[PDB]
Amino acid sequence: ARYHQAFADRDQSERQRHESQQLATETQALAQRTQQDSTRTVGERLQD
Amino acid sequence: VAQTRLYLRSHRPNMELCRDAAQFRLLSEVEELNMSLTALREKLLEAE
Amino acid sequence: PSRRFQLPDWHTNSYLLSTNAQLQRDASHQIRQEARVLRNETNNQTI
Amino acid sequence: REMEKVYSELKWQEKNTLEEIAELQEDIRHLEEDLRTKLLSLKLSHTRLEARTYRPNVELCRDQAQYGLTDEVHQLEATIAALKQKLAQAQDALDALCKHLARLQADIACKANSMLLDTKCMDTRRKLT
Amino acid sequence: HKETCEMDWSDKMEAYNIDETCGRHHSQSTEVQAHPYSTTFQESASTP
Repeated sequence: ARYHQAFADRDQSERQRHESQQLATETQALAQRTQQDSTRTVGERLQD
Repeated sequence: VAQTRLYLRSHRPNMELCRDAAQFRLLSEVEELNMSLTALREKLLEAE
Repeated sequence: PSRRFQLPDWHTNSYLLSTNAQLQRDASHQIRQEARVLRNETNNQTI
Repeated sequence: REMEKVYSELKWQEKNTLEEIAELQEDIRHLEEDLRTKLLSLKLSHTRLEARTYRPNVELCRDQAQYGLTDEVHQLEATIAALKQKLAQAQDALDALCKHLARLQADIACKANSMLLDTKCMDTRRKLT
Repeated sequence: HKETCEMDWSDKMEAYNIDETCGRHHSQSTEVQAHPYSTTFQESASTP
């Protein structure tokens, strides 16, 4: 049972690494896209 | 970045200040970054 | 346990942080006083 | 003893950085107000000159005041440019100060964790006596 | 009537200068500072 406890803790840890990696990548892409959209809108409001 | 952009756009004089699509994009950017920040904090707590 | 350090690096890091903070506070003070001088001169000239 | 000495020095530096950041923010606001005042003076000079251009024929003359108004307009433009440059420099300095404050805070937190660990070991070693 | 159009031109020029100052800012830009209350930076405005 103790070996089972250690193995399960390791498995939960590596699952959390995987999930955190996808969350960080998604948030970075989303922030870059929103900043580009804002800059383009500012340029259009300049030209009008 | 978005906070400073809103503060600088707030200084428009007399009639020129307007409810713009740029204003809508900036507000959406601010709230979306806030949501991403909250999720990233809860992931930091789970990692600890 | 890959990452390990040594004793003098800790002291050097603390000394480096203190020195960097002191120099940037001094630079900020200099910039503040130069800006005040510029404001006074420009106001006098415009009036 | 060594670790608590380092912690005390870190706390002192953090306090000084905080007060310096606040004073620099105050000076930045004052510079912005002076920029707005210079802008109002420029508007006044421009409207005075263009209103005085409305003189009728023959009387429309290059008097002594026109050169003074043009020279004043050029001086005000130079003043506006210099004030904008100094405002940018002040904002750069304040951003650098904020980054160093954040680094000092993180190092303070690490030192506090290490103090907690060492005093926990000291509290653990009482059974051996 | 020319003076009325002059006032309109002055307002448009100042909106232009403020919008260029806003559009200069980028991601790794050191002139950007924090400004907390976007609700206070938002003000009642007229439509484009």
